[PDB]
Amino acid sequence: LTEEQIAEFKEAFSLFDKDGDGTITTKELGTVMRSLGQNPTEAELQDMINEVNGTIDFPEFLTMMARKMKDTDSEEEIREAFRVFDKDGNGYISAAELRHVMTNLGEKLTDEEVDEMIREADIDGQVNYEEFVQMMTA
Amino acid sequence: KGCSLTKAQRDSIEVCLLSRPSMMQHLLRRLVFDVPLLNKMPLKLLTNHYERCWKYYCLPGGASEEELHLSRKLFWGIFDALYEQELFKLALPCLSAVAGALPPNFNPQPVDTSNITIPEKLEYFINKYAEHSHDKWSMDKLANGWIYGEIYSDSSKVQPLMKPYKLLSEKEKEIYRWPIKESLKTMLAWGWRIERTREGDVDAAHGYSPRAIDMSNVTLSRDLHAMAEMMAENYHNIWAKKKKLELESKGGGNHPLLVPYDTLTAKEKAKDREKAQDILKFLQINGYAVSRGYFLSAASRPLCSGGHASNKEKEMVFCKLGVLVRHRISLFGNDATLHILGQTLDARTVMKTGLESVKFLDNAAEDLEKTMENLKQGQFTTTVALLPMLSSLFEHIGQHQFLEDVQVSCYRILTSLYALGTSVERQRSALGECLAAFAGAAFLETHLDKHNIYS
Repeated sequence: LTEEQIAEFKEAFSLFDKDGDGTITTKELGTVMRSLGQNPTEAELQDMINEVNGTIDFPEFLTMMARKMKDTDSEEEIREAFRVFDKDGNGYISAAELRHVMTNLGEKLTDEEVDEMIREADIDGQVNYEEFVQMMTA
Repeated sequence: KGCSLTKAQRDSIEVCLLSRPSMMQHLLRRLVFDVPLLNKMPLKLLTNHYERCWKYYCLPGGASEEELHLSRKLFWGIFDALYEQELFKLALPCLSAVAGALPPNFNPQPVDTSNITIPEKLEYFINKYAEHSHDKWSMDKLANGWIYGEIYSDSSKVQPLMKPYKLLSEKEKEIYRWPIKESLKTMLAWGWRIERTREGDVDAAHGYSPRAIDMSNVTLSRDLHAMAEMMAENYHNIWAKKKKLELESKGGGNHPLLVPYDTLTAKEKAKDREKAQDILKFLQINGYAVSRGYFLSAASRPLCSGGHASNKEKEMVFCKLGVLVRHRISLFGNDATLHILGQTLDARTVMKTGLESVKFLDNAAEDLEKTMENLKQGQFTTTVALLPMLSSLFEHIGQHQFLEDVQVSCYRILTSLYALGTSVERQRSALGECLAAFAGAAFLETHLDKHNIYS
């Protein structure tokens, strides 16, 4: 969710909203997502409808489309934050440089978390970050 | 329901992979029943669960062995119709190695019952058969010891229908003759005939006295019991339709026992089997023959080799995954290993020479693993080896004009030479001429192949 993304979501909703109470009708979900350019399977659409009387409205529409955006954000950002380092382009980070690129700011904790890295990361030693994805993202 | 269906699929796969293989055989019956509609995707997920059960029971377990061979044949025949097909095909390799480890909304379908009459030479037998069925029924009631009486009371040991054979009129016999006649018509309508053979054959109570011939010791043979099981399945389909025509006569839905046939208990099949074999056991008492009127995958390997020849003729026009599926099945058979094997080897050489000069892309990549598996099959198991060497030389001339297809053809020649030399040299002179032609101008790998696979 950004300036432009929340602006676009409110513009699409309020353009497909007519009466002026903040509630579009139920069959407008695929219409508003294909106006936003999204055409998933119908089961996900039915789950999103039943997650919302029969009046699909503002709040959790914002929240669900935030989730749909943050999935692609997770993929692109876990790509690019490791595209920062590892300058030959394979995803294989060495264990010493994993110690280097793990003790970042923000969190900056002690040998507990990097011990949690090195105890199970797969090390041959080059480490691919898919093991880190399947470990650290539960 | 996307994730709800995926969670049900994970529940089924985990509850089957945690379980021994007798219940897995019972569920593999339903997997073979569902395998006929593979070509939807979650029926193929049930097929992937069956593939997991086959990969678990390939060692000790790899009754229902003929069912597993039949399911392998039916899945191989349904998979040749047209991603998801690649998923079923990659599952098919371990299932084929398991079958080689063996080799080492319900809708009933009844028939019309009252449109073909009965010849009277069996109506001379109906007069004794209907008698004998009612005699065995009254004998089973004499096992309880019922006594004839007037007022129809089920507590005072009274049956008002215990009257002798002389006091039975026509329409008093017709109530029991109706399932008899409409079962004999379902036997005789399909084209089944029972011809002439040799001649044939505790305290009592009040009423009728049957000295019935004992129905507790009579047993047919395997195909005769298979015909009996077909008739019993027909009878249960008719009973299921008779209940389906009444559960929607009030205005409701259906009863949960409307399942596929292989998921009931034993008495519900055994009752219709007893009704089907009241005819057949008493035919065996009178001596009337009930007439009709592993190596399975080893046999299916030649038809699959003919299909592989057809796929090599017309696969590189989309059907590259169909060629790779047969290549992986041949690899699994190579991990599962005899003149039919020689015929399969000749058909595999035909499949190699069918698209020789056109060597779409992933099929050409997987053909190296298919040739290595064919060399393994040659290490696992008559003078056509000279003409096939010329066909391989033509394939090398079609593959050496072109990225590293020349080195791939040299590696395939080294694979054939490793298969042939582990257990005539005009084609060897042609290989030397090819080396002298295209060596000095990919080629070092061909030199390392040709300096070691010359034997």
